[PDB]
Amino acid sequence: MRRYEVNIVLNPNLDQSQLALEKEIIQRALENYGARVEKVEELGLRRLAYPIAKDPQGYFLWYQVEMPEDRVNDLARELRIRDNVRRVMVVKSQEPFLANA
Amino acid sequence: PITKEEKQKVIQEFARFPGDTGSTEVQVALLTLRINRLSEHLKVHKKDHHSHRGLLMMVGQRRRLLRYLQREDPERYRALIEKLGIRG
Amino acid sequence: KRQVASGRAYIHASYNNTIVTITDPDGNPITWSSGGVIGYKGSRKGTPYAAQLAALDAAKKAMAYGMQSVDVIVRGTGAGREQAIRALQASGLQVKSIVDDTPVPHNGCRPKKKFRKAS
Amino acid sequence: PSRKAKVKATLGEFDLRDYRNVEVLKRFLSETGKILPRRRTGLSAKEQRILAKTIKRARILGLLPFTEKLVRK
RNA sequence: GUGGGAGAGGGUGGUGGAAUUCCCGGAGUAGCGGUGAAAUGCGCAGAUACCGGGAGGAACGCCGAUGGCGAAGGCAGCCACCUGGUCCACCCGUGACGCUGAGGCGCGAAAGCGUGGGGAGCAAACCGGAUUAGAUACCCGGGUAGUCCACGCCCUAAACGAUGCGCGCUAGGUCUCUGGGUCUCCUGGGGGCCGAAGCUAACGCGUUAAGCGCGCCGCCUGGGGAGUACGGCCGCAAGGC
Ligand SMILES: NC[C@@H]1O[C@H](O[C@H]2[C@@H](O)[C@H](O[C@@H]3[C@@H](O)[C@H](N)C[C@H](N)[C@H]3O[C@H]3O[C@H](CO)[C@@H](O)[C@H](O)[C@H]3N)O[C@@H]2CO)[C@H](N)[C@@H](O)[C@@H]1O
Ligand SMILES: NC[C@@H]1O[C@H](O[C@H]2[C@@H](O)[C@H](O[C@@H]3[C@@H](O)[C@H](N)C[C@H](N)[C@H]3O[C@H]3O[C@H](CO)[C@@H](O)[C@H](O)[C@H]3N)O[C@@H]2CO)[C@H](N)[C@@H](O)[C@@H]1O
Ligand SMILES: [K+]
Ligand SMILES: [K+]
Ligand SMILES: [K+]
Ligand SMILES: [Mg+2]
Ligand SMILES: [Mg+2]
Ligand SMILES: [Mg+2]
Ligand SMILES: [Mg+2]
Ligand SMILES: [Mg+2]
Ligand SMILES: [Mg+2]
Ligand SMILES: [Mg+2]
Ligand SMILES: [Mg+2]
Ligand SMILES: [Mg+2]
Ligand SMILES: [Mg+2]
Ligand SMILES: [Mg+2]
Ligand SMILES: [Mg+2]
Ligand SMILES: [Mg+2]
Ligand SMILES: [Mg+2]
Ligand SMILES: [Mg+2]
Ligand SMILES: [Mg+2]
Ligand SMILES: [Mg+2]
Ligand SMILES: [Mg+2]
Ligand SMILES: [Mg+2]
Ligand SMILES: [Mg+2]
Ligand SMILES: [Mg+2]
Ligand SMILES: [Mg+2]
Ligand SMILES: [Mg+2]
Ligand SMILES: [Mg+2]
Ligand SMILES: [Mg+2]
Ligand SMILES: [Mg+2]
Ligand SMILES: [Mg+2]
Ligand SMILES: [Mg+2]
Ligand SMILES: [Mg+2]
Ligand SMILES: [Mg+2]
Ligand SMILES: [Mg+2]
Ligand SMILES: [Mg+2]
Ligand SMILES: [Mg+2]
Ligand SMILES: [Mg+2]
Ligand SMILES: [Mg+2]
Ligand SMILES: [Mg+2]
Ligand SMILES: [Mg+2]
Ligand SMILES: [Mg+2]
Ligand SMILES: [Mg+2]
Ligand SMILES: [Mg+2]
Ligand SMILES: [Mg+2]
Ligand SMILES: [Mg+2]
Ligand SMILES: [Mg+2]
Ligand SMILES: [Mg+2]
Ligand SMILES: [Mg+2]
Ligand SMILES: [Mg+2]
Ligand SMILES: [Mg+2]
Ligand SMILES: [Mg+2]
Ligand SMILES: [Mg+2]
Ligand SMILES: [Mg+2]
Ligand SMILES: [Mg+2]
Ligand SMILES: [Mg+2]
Repeated sequence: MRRYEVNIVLNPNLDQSQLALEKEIIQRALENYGARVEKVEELGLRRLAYPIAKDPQGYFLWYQVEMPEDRVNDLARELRIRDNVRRVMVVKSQEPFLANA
Repeated sequence: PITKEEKQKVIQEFARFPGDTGSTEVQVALLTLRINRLSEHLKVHKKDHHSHRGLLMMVGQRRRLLRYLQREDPERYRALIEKLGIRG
Repeated sequence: KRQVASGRAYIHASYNNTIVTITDPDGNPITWSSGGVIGYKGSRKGTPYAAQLAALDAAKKAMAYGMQSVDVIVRGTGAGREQAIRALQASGLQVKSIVDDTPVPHNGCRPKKKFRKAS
Repeated sequence: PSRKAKVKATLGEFDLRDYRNVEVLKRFLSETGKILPRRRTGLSAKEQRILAKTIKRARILGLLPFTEKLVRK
């Protein structure tokens, strides 16, 4: 049981329906792999520094979660199945390291 | 890995008395836990040698401690082996 | 015959030759020149003067399509790079900007022995 | 000798391990997409070593460029 | 033991962008390439240069260093999982349980070998072009094994600090990585430089000793013949000891 952070970048062109469906599958797969959600930050569409999947922008999701370590990899795989999901990055959470303090 | 609760479980299990973290029995026990963990890690990942060195060093340490116990108090030695189930 | 009137100028420079490709804003080429297009044949293509002649030639060929303002793109490290630049600067063409696009790998491929003591 | 400014002294209170914050990290990148040296950043060994990893993390997400085109010249 | 720390230490899976080559499309024309100078070569079946899309293989730019880790070989994009080593603080626990280590066992760059796969770039052999008195070379155009992956062999090296391991003692100055602390500074571990005493044939070494000592292992005994011959062991072979 460790605390991670899930970054997901998906298609910015999504209408509210398809978007809702993608997030539904995200929550679904999450509960399937047993990840408790501590909080969520939806940053929406932002302008990428380089083209990803030929599209100049992307829609962002950030989930701070806690899940059994053993299945984390096995989770990420699933999250990459959907065509609409172009980026997945899972990071072990870390205490913030301040500079110039 | 090896969580603190497991460590305390085995320590309290093999402790000669309350508060004893350092006795030969405790050390051999802890080492044995580590050794088993590592070997089960090495049934897969058999191509990882750097860790296998670690396994060698731990094994050696355990053998030396057990030898010491064997010298001082053969009763506690046989007891230790019996509870741990070493020597094969 | 298009009448583009604004476009890009690519400069490919190496210690051997310098060649200039003038394109529309989409990157599709219009005309081009080089040290070989001018009467130079051998090593003389690496000349700064060669590069000047080339740049000027491509520019004059671009006047024929009636072009005025261009963007310059520099690739390669070789002689006569800045000479081709200066050439284009006033050819009668207006130079809107200069950029060095020279591709540098993140070290993918093993260089030839000539270029080695690197990766 | 980079006597213009040190990126640290030109900045306020901030978190180095945060890969999602662009408007700060961008200051640590050159005219090109390259990570600045200790001379320019004015960071320390530990700090710089963390900064690198967070920058790369941001790059992969698409928040920061791997490389850029050089203006002027 | 408890609590903290740093790290390219190792194994498995996944993944990101730059570049090269090939393919597809657009646009576009007489050459590109390469050298001291050239030629072979490629190009009117449209090459070079430019934009767009795709496939594949290999290596990870900046960070990056005189830096870090590892017993050595060696280790560098990013993420996750498994896992080794190590340092500091507290003075908690055991109570000499230690050091070394013939033989044994395991690890061991590159090249090389076996089976299967893969093959973008590079490239022994080889095919050409030049140079040259010749050129079985340097330079140029190609190119097979190989380089890459899995499994199994091989056991070498300028495998280098040309400095076996451990412990104790013997001025300091300075730079640096990483902890702790009354945080000008003190204290501890690691990496560098200059230097006290001392040592050394000299160069140099000098708290990271090549100084002063103790323990244990390995090794040397003039050069060539020769790391050859014979024997033995090991190896599919090359060959190794
Ligand atoms: N090679 C793993 C690396 O682990 C890093 O993180 C490593 C360190 O930060 C961390 O240190 C741990 C920690 O609990 C704390 N600092 C003290 C502890 N003794 C350490 O654990 C250590 O000892 C144990 C055996 O006892 C080993 O199993 C383990 O590998 C080692 N890190 O343990 C981690 C695993 O070794 C980073 N993720 C990255 O550099 C990389 O993935
Ligand atoms: N970066 C992946 C690495 O893969 C290693 O092992 C992987 C690679 O060594 C090996 O090569 C695979 C190849 O099988 C497969 N047919 C194609 C694939 N593109 C390759 O993967 C890798 O190839 C090389 C490294 O050799 C890299 O240059 C490349 O970026 C990477 N994609 O395939 C293995 C997995 O099947 C280790 N797990 C670890 O170093 C790391 O995760
Ligand atoms: K010709
Ligand atoms: K070093
Ligand atoms: K002297
Ligand atoms: Mg997908
Ligand atoms: Mg030992
Ligand atoms: Mg030429
Ligand atoms: Mg690592
Ligand atoms: Mg590509
Ligand atoms: Mg074509
Ligand atoms: Mg050719
Ligand atoms: Mg060819
Ligand atoms: Mg022809
Ligand atoms: Mg021909
Ligand atoms: Mg024709
Ligand atoms: Mg054809
Ligand atoms: Mg091409
Ligand atoms: Mg392309
Ligand atoms: Mg292919
Ligand atoms: Mg560097
Ligand atoms: Mg070292
Ligand atoms: Mg070395
Ligand atoms: Mg005490
Ligand atoms: Mg007592
Ligand atoms: Mg030993
Ligand atoms: Mg031995
Ligand atoms: Mg070997
Ligand atoms: Mg090899
Ligand atoms: Mg082979
Ligand atoms: Mg084969
Ligand atoms: Mg070649
Ligand atoms: Mg060749
Ligand atoms: Mg030849
Ligand atoms: Mg001669
Ligand atoms: Mg063969
Ligand atoms: Mg050396
Ligand atoms: Mg050394
Ligand atoms: Mg040294
Ligand atoms: Mg000698
Ligand atoms: Mg020494
Ligand atoms: Mg020895
Ligand atoms: Mg020891
Ligand atoms: Mg020191
Ligand atoms: Mg070192
Ligand atoms: Mg000195
Ligand atoms: Mg003296
Ligand atoms: Mg002297
Ligand atoms: Mg000493
Ligand atoms: Mg000998
Ligand atoms: Mg003799
Ligand atoms: Mg001899
Ligand atoms: Mg020999
Ligand atoms: Mg004999
Ligand atoms: Mg014999
Ligand atoms: Mg035989
Ligand atoms: Mg032979």
